[PDB]
Amino acid sequence: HHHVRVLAIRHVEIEDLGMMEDIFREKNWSFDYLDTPKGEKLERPLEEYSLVVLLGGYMGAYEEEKYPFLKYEFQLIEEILKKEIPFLGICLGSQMLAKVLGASVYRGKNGEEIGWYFVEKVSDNKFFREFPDRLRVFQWHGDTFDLPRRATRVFTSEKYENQGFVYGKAVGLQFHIEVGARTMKRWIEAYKDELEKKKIDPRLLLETAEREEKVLKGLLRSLLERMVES
Repeated sequence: HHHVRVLAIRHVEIEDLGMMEDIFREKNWSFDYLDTPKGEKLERPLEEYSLVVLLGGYMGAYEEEKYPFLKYEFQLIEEILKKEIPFLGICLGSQMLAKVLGASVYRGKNGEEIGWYFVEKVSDNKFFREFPDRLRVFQWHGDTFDLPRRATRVFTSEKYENQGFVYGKAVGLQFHIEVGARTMKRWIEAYKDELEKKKIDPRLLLETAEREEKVLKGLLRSLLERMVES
């Protein structure tokens, strides 16, 4: 029953642990960011980590030639599955996990999801036992994936059949439950021109983040506790 250290694999500086950082701090969990686009490699063996989180980003899952750091990340995922270390992939992270498990990743044919949307829970999987049947979550994605053969679908949606899945101790979520109001403010500033181009009202994204953040943080805490539980 070791003290928890988390590996946080980050593709975009702004797209960070969000409210997971607050939770890790609350629980005195250690964490290391691994910023692979900066050329960073593991500072410790994978066995020193109790949980690995693979965060989102705009890179495509098949774009290893453009983004050579992804090749290293895919190698880590393979090792993480073999060693059965708890793993949480979010957004791009979920798509990279799906790919490693043999599923195609591709552009969504029902438009991008940028903003606040419902997902529905379609499994009694223990990691998500505290989650409700229908949950408002934050989305920022244009790609989706097929459900890997060995995986259990845990979340679906009206636009995208595959919103979240579990395979062993590895979890993939297309959506964000870690973006609260403080993190949202950073994202809307970072992506202000994209939001303007797409005519998406940042005031409403933030107001919804303020309304949802307490419920989402509580669910995120439950998820994390269950994933690392010994």
